[PDB]
Amino acid sequence: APGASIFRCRQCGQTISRRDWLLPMGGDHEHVVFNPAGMIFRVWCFSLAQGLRLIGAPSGEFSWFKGYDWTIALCGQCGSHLGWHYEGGSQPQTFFGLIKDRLAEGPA
Ligand SMILES: O=C1CC[C@H](N2C(=O)c3ccccc3C2=O)C(=O)N1
Ligand SMILES: [Zn+2]
Repeated sequence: APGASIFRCRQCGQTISRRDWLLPMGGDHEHVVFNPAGMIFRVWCFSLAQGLRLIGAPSGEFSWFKGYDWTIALCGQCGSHLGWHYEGGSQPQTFFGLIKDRLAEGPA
């Protein structure tokens, strides 16, 4: 009965990811970043996620992760901005960067 195994959308409960899918990009699954508007995000990298809607076409503008282009990732149920999908890079080609405090962790 593990209580710390799946991540859901904090706003609505949509299933998003799993602790097992955390990905240590450059040696750490956690990355702290800012956007051009100065908003700070504590980003958890995941190899895999579900339940999202990836919006529009990829962009390399202001990418936090060298060699990757991003798309906004919304909660596919409620529209909450949960993070970004990264693509176009190498080892891995793709991953998800999700905002830790916009997820809730709990049992499967
Ligand atoms: O890797 C990324 C993901 C997108 C992120 N980003 C934002 O969070 C944002 C908000 C408003 C205008 C432009 C941006 C932007 O590039 C950013 O700064 N880097
Ligand atoms: Zn949601």
